[PDB]
Formats: sequence, structure tokens, C-alpha cells
Amino acid sequence: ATIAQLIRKPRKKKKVKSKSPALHYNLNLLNKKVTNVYSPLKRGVCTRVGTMTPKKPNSALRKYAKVRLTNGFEVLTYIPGEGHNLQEHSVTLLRGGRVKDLPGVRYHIVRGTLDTVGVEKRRQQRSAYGAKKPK
Amino acid sequence: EFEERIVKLKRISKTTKGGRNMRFSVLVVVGNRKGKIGYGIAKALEVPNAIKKAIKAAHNSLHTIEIHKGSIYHEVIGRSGASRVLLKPAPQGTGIIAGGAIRAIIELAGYSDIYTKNLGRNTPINMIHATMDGILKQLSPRRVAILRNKNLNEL
Amino acid sequence: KYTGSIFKRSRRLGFSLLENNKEFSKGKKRKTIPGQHGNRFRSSTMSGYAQQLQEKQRMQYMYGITDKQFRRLFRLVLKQRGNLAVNLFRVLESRLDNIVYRMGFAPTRRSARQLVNHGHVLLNDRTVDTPSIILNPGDKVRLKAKTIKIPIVKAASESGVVSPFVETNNKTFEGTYVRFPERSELPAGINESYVVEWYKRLVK
Amino acid sequence: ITTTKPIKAHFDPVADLLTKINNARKAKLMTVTTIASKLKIAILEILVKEGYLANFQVLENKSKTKRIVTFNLKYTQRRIPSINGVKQISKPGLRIYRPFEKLPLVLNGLGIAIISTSDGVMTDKVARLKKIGGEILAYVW
RNA sequence: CUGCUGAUAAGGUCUUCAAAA
RNA sequence: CAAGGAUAGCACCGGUGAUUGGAGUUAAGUCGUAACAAGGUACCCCUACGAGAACGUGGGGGUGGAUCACC
RNA sequence: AUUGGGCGUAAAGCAAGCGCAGGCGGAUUGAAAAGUCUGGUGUUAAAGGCAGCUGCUUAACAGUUGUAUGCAUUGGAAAC
RNA sequence: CAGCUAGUUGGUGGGGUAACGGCCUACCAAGGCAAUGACGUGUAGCUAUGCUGAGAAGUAGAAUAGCCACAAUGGGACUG
RNA sequence: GGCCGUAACUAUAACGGUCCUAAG
Ligand SMILES: [Mg+2]
Ligand SMILES: [Mg+2]
Ligand SMILES: [Mg+2]
Ligand SMILES: [Mg+2]
Ligand SMILES: [Mg+2]
Ligand SMILES: [Mg+2]
Ligand SMILES: [Mg+2]
Ligand SMILES: [Mg+2]
Ligand SMILES: [Mg+2]
Ligand SMILES: [Mg+2]
Ligand SMILES: [Mg+2]
Ligand SMILES: [Mg+2]
Ligand SMILES: [Mg+2]
Ligand SMILES: [Mg+2]
Ligand SMILES: [Mg+2]
Ligand SMILES: [Mg+2]
Ligand SMILES: [Mg+2]
Ligand SMILES: [Mg+2]
Ligand SMILES: [Mg+2]
Ligand SMILES: [Mg+2]
Ligand SMILES: [Mg+2]
Ligand SMILES: [Mg+2]
Ligand SMILES: [Mg+2]
Repeated sequence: ATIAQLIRKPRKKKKVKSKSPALHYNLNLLNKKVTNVYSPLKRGVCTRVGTMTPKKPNSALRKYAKVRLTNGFEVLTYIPGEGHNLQEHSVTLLRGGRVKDLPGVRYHIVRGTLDTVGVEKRRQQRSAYGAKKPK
Repeated sequence: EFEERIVKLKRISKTTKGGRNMRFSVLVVVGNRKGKIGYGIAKALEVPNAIKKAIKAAHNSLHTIEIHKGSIYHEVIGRSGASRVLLKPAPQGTGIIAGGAIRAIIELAGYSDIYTKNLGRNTPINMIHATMDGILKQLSPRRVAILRNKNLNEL
Repeated sequence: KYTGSIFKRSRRLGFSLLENNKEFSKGKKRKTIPGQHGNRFRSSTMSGYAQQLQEKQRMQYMYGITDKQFRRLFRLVLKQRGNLAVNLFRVLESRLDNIVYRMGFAPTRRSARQLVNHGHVLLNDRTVDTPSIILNPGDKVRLKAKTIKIPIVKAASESGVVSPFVETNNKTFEGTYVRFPERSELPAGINESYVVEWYKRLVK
Repeated sequence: ITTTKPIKAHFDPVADLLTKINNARKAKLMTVTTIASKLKIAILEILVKEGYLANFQVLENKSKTKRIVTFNLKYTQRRIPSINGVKQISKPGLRIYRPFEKLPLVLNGLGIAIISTSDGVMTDKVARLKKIGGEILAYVW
């Protein structure tokens, strides 16, 4: 614009928002305060399992779960696999992600690390799904 | 040995009374790697005829390029529409720091070491126009001496 | 640590170890890209990235080099004075096991590397075990003595077929090297300088 | 010399002359006139020395209260000028001061840079020779 | 020479390629 | 001199709350057809009133309006 | 977007005016020297960065020498 | 977040402090800061530096080094 | 002022039909 104008009101940079906000909130549980500490992957507990319908083009039944994390946020998370052992009450370990079909879902469940069982009957790209090597 | 290389092969189409007429358009850059380079864009129902016509146009329109020590003499900005391409001289050894249409133009022209940056749009025809404008607007250090009555680029 | 299908890799890239021993073979004289999908169309018009990657792979497989080592050597050479197209070639060719090959005391480059790792090779005034030491022309790289009596020493001492840039003083196996290899001694397997530009982009 | 039209000038002395020169170059006009200031006189003297203009000529009124400078551009036989472009650096408001270490080189030495360090306006090469720098007025190439 | 005259379920092909003769 | 205790009223911030307002997202729901052609009453902007709803009408303002037309 | 962007139709000229403070501002002379340029001095800890070398089988790494930036003071320059 | 500040601003005598000082005291005055951002709210140890960038600079203040503050929370003091 | 039917889980009826009155 003008040197004087920028001297008076400098350039303000646009803010940046995260894609997985619920993974960066930590609850102290003694003082009951929530602080912004970044964490890659976080443990939660599921409340309701079921299926959703993909948005416009896709047509299927995709497995979701309403999981409440170690903090006080409840998120809808897609279970990445064919078949699951979720029983409406279990402990899962969510990581970042974004399924395009289901709106509102912005997290995935790591398979075969904790209570949730791994994905057997898989020999290709198994290291992502948590499957023991056939050997 | 006028080498040629294909820069873009688009699939353009028009609509008629029922159906679509589809034609391939090719953007070819022809250069002898010694100072002569041209560009040609052509459209045809098939790729071979499109390439033939594009090569014919490129050979019909050839421009003369002058090099200094294998590079460009002075920093320049070529403008063509919304595409602005910045060229900057480089010392011998850096090689071609160009990518895409600019890289094709520079290699086929014959330059060895050039710094380049596409500051605007990324449409190959307009980038090529900007690059050609930048190289054509260049001033040799003998034309300026003739103009200003200096002594053949002496201090 | 190296591949065990040098035939497959030579058939893919098209360039062998400058002798065509892995191309002539004893069967079928195959000079096609491996796999079932070898005799198909779409041969030329390799992208710039594709041809740069192919040339880089040929270069860093001709000597048995890990890409990380390649980045390390390039970062080493890049800062000095200026256009080092005459220096980085010496840098790439100065490998110890490579010098053993051009000395002629091993049938193959990786066999020479195995001997170097096993410790049948000496140096100017010390001993060397790692097959990556950067050498400089002038060091008396004298071969071991207890390795001259091993059941496989014949082709080793048959070094009369030697490169002119490694001088042995034949029958003495002194094996020094002066008059650094030229682009003539670095054949057309990889003779290009925009792999330098590719590593300039991908390595600061 | 006699004139007929009124003569006006901008408040900014470097960019007034630059606008006049650039417009004359683009329109193929040869002779132009403007109000005379000593900065403009010195800058035109160095332009004439460097060979970007044919002549510059100052004139004074009969009452010695007004001075105007008229200069002509140097066109070749085929009528294309020696000036290719002008760009002003030290505009009003934002004044550009550069030491010797950062004295610019315009178009790899083809053009000239006008620098008014301490001894009036001064070309880039002679400023480098004298090892001293200062205010940078305009780029002319 | 001016009456009236409203609506049409969802997802979708179709360019394979110029290396060249 | 003074940490702390008791009492008391203001100041700022946070969570939650029956009930309630709107919003976004939703492959195949109901009612109309407001807008895009002169969209069948040209459209759009401000404003006031009214109506199931898109919206209708009055006041002012624009062409970012179709036809028209001149030898 | 200071270097390095825009505001007729794409986001963006306040409905228009009178305007304090601020920003910018005609020509010439003199003084001082607050900005500007330059010389000397003090300092900007060590480690880190870059260049050279030595030692670890070479490297990573360790060590060693050189290597800026700003501030203050003092001495000059006077074009803006 | 548009007013904030009553030891707050200034003067006289005395006391106290290693020292100057509303640091404290008694007397006399109403001043001090603030749109060039006081005050309020939120957040944070600062720096040499790490990572990134062609550069201007963006970002974190790992390890280590300089300085500051703390030792369950809040006060007081002896020795020196 | 009434009565009847009506929306792709149920529920309800934005909507439609009709009788009467001076107007519901
Ligand atoms: Mg028809
Ligand atoms: Mg009808
Ligand atoms: Mg309907
Ligand atoms: Mg309508
Ligand atoms: Mg209408
Ligand atoms: Mg109704
Ligand atoms: Mg009405
Ligand atoms: Mg109206
Ligand atoms: Mg009416
Ligand atoms: Mg823009
Ligand atoms: Mg607009
Ligand atoms: Mg207006
Ligand atoms: Mg407006
Ligand atoms: Mg006015
Ligand atoms: Mg004023
Ligand atoms: Mg003036
Ligand atoms: Mg230091
Ligand atoms: Mg070190
Ligand atoms: Mg950048
Ligand atoms: Mg630290
Ligand atoms: Mg720490
Ligand atoms: Mg504790
Ligand atoms: Mg004591």
C-alpha cells in the first residue's frame, strides 16, 4: 500500500489451524486445566459403534466409532479395516487422518497396538494394519 | 541437427450438433543447441499430423539467440500476459536451474548455466512466450557501446 | 550389503560393468528389461525425472554405493572453489575397492570389496579394513603377502590387463595410481553431468 | 531562445526528469524542457557525459529570477533511442542509503546508477573507484 | 395484441499414446 | 512491623443448565416454481407493510435489460 | 508482497465535503552537522556457522587458525 | 482493554541503606503517565544459538554456555 | 367454528377436500 500506512498498521499474517485439534488438548486432572500440547497419537475409549453412508458418489457402509479420548473431547473416528472387535466399550488408540466419504470424521484407529485386535488375513501393506509376519 | 521435444499435448474440443469434435494440440520447441530456437503450437485430429504441423510452424518461426560465456548476459524479466519469468546469469558449473517449459527453451537454445524462476502463471504457452520475450529483449555489450559511443565494452 | 541380481539390474538399465559379462551370459543373450512386462511399447519419452533417476541409479550401482553415501560425497565436493567437474569425477573414482579392481587383483568389484573387508589389502603406511576410504594419487597401496599364496591368486596376479591410470610396476604388485582417470577411462555407461544438478536440487 | 507555452515541473526532481525522459523515449519525441534545479543540472551533466543524451542547455529569464533546462535525446539514424528504461530508487518518503559494500551494479555494468555521495552526483563505476557511496537516485540503462 | 401454460429420482462411459516410419 | 484467620461487598474469567433460536452436512421425502431466455409480471439495490414458503405490493435508484429502430 | 501484490467488470475507492495532529512538499544563498558516507579506537563472552589443516583404518566426530554484525567515542566529507 | 495513579509527583529537615533515592519519616504543595497506546487481559524465562530460506527473514528457545528466578506454599531473621 | 385425508423408521401434518356463519 504505502510506507506510512504499513508503518501505522503493519501486515498481519493469516492464522493457521490444525487438522486434528482434539489430539493437542491435555487435561491435567488435578487442577482441571486444558493446555495445548501437541501429541501425535492419543488413547481414547469408544462409546458407540456403527456404520455411516459415504457422501455423494460412494455407496457403502463404513465403520465409525464415537470415541472419547483421555481428554474431555468426543470424536467420530473411522475404523480402518475389514471386520472389527469393537464392542461399544473398549480402549483404542487414535492417530491423525481424514476419510473423505464421511463428513465430520477426522481421525483413524491404529490397528493391533492395544485392546483392539490386529487385522489378520492380510499379507500386503500389513505393517500399516498391524499384522504379524506370516514367516 | 535441430532437436525437438514435446512440451504439452492438450486434448481440446468443440461441440457440434450432437457430439463433440476432439482434436489434439501440441506445443513443440525446436532448437539447434547453437543459437536458433523456435516454438510451434498446432492442432489436428491425430497426434502425428499435429506434431508434423507444430514442427513445421516452429521451423518457420526461428529466432536468433546470442550467448555470453555459455549463459545469459544480464538479469531480465520476460512478461507475457499473466506469466512473468525471471532469468539471471549464472557462473559456469551450476548448469540449468530451469524446470519445465523454461528448461526446454533454454536447453534447445543452447544456454549452459541459467538461473530461472516462474513468478506467474503455469501455462506452458504463456511461459514460453515470457521466456522468449526475456531472451529477445536482451542487450549485447556491443550494441550498447555503439549506442553510447563507448569503447567496445571498455570501462 | 548389495543386491544379488546384478544380471537383472544390468538388463534393466542396459549397461553392464563395462565387460558385458552379465549381458553375453551363456543363455538367450537377453538384452531386455526384466519381468514379464519387458517386451512392450512406450520405450522413449522418459520424463526428465525418470531419466535423471535412471542415470543416477546406474552411477551409484556401478560402484556399489548407498544413496546416503552419495549425498555425503556430493555435499563434501560441492564446496571448494567453483566448477569441479574435474574434481568430483576423481572423488567418485577414488574408492579403495574400485582402485583394487582397476589394479586387477580381483575378478569383480564387489569381490574386491569383500577382500578389502576381510583384510587382504594394505595401504601407504597403514592397514585398511573399510571399503570406502577416499584415496589420493601418490599412496603406495602395496598388496598383502599372505594373500599372494591363496588358491585364488592366479587371476589376481594376471593384472597385465590394467587401466593406464593405475600403475602397478608389474610383477611387484606395488599398485600405486597417478594420472587420474579421464572421461575416456570412464566409459559411456554414465557420462552425464545433470545427475550433478539432480543432487544439487535434492541435496542443499 | 524564445518559448511560447508555460513550463511546469513536479515537486520531485529525480522522478520529474525520469518521467519526462521516459515519455519522450516512448513517444519518439526528441526535445523536452523543464524547470531547472541544481540536482537536475548535475544529473543531466552526468547523463551527457555517459552518452545517454545529445545535449542539455540551461537558460535564464531576462530578470534572472527563473531558470529552465531543455535537453534533447540521442536517437540513431533509424530513430531508436539509447535509453532503454529508467527506474527511480530514492523516492520521497523512503530514501535509499547504501554504503560502498552494497553499491549496486545495474544490468551487469551495461547501465549506470546515479549516486550522489558527497561530491555531487556520481556514476557507479567512479563511486566504486573512490571507495565511497551514498544516496542512490535512479537506475538508467 | 395481449386467456391459461406447472413439474421431470441417484451414480455414471467414451480417448488409448507418439515413441516413429 | 506483619504471613495467616474470620467477616463483607464489588471487579474479571471459566464450566454447566430444563427449555429455546438459528446453522452446516446429509443417493433417490412432501408443497409450490421465486431466479437463469422478454424465465413467461424484466431483473437488481435500499426501505415499509403483508403472506405456508420461495416471495407479493407501494416509494426512490441503476442497466449489471430483451424487442424496437433510423441511409 | 520493505526487497516482492492489488482495488472498472474476478475479494477490495468510505455517499460527498470542511478539515486539527501525522506523512509529503517550489527555486537560490550562509551556518551548523540530526539523518547519509568514510578513517582510527573500545567492545560485541566461549561454544555454534563458513574457509583451511591435523587426528581417530576414511568418515560422523574431536581439536586448531582465520573468518562477520551492531553499539559507543573521536577525526573528516557537505551532494541529498 | 480509554483513562490510570494518593508514596503516586515535587520541595524542606531528620532517619535508614555498601550507596543515590518517598527507601522511610514529619511539614508544605498537586502533580506524574496516557492515543507515538498508560492501564487491563492472555501468554512467555531472556540471549548466544537449533531447524528452515537465494535473501529479507519465518519458527523452537533440544543438548551445552552467559544472565535471571525458585527450592511443598507464605512470611521473618541470626552468623557471615 | 368443525370434520376428513396427507411427508421414504416411527410420530406430527407444511399441504389438500368439504359444511356452516356476518366474520371463525
Ligand atoms: Mg435437432
Ligand atoms: Mg385456460
Ligand atoms: Mg413437486
Ligand atoms: Mg420463475
Ligand atoms: Mg419474473
Ligand atoms: Mg394457512
Ligand atoms: Mg399484497
Ligand atoms: Mg419492488
Ligand atoms: Mg391491489
Ligand atoms: Mg493478488
Ligand atoms: Mg467486487
Ligand atoms: Mg466513489
Ligand atoms: Mg462502494
Ligand atoms: Mg481541502
Ligand atoms: Mg497539517
Ligand atoms: Mg527542493
Ligand atoms: Mg563469539
Ligand atoms: Mg567443531
Ligand atoms: Mg522463499
Ligand atoms: Mg537450551
Ligand atoms: Mg528442557
Ligand atoms: Mg515436591
Ligand atoms: Mg554480620
